[PDB]
Amino acid sequence: GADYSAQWAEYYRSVGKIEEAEAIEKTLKNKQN
Amino acid sequence: RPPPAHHNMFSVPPPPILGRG
Repeated sequence: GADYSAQWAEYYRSVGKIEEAEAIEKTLKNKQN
Repeated sequence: RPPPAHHNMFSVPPPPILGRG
């Protein structure tokens, strides 16, 4: 349980790693409690 | 199949931005 990749990706999406920010979005899938 | 290859670096670093409206 940790749905932060959204607001966390928003960072990398404009902090110097958008392409990598897309990787963060993958953490959003984190739904294993 | 594609075997990854890289270091680790993504825990909980302080946030850079914070939007605005």
